[PDB]
Amino acid sequence: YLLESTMNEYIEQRKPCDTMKVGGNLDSKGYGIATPKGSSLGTPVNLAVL
Amino acid sequence: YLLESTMNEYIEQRKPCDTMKVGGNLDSKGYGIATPKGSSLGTPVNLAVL
Amino acid sequence: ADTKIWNGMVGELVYGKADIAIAPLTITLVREEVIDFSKPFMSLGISIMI
Repeated sequence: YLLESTMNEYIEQRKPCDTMKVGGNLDSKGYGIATPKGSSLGTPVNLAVL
Repeated sequence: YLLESTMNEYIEQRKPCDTMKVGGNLDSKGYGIATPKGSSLGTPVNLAVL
Repeated sequence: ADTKIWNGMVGELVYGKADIAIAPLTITLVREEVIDFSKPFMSLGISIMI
């Protein structure tokens, strides 16, 4: 099964302790807080993340 | 010696062959064209990169 | 530190002695402030070489 890096860690940290990660990151995407087009909250929250 | 990933990957395929990429990525960084602030070329570059 | 001089490829680019810089250069926060960038070429990370 394929999934993201951080999701693969947290299942491994829970305690049935039966899942391991092999290999490394196949790529590097990113998580971000998203607002639609025309949302005036997008630019203040973008600076709030920073 | 910690360094860039694909720079570390190139020496591993080049044939002195005594080098090894271990683990995986430890960060995420970007290779972007440095343009002047308010570039004369950047906005044509930004789509032509994409 | 203590003098704030852009040394190498950014020494040509921030100080205006060159226009475009096609290079494996990292977009960082203090890099982003002085001069504009393009999109990342590829996604990478810090890698250990032994």
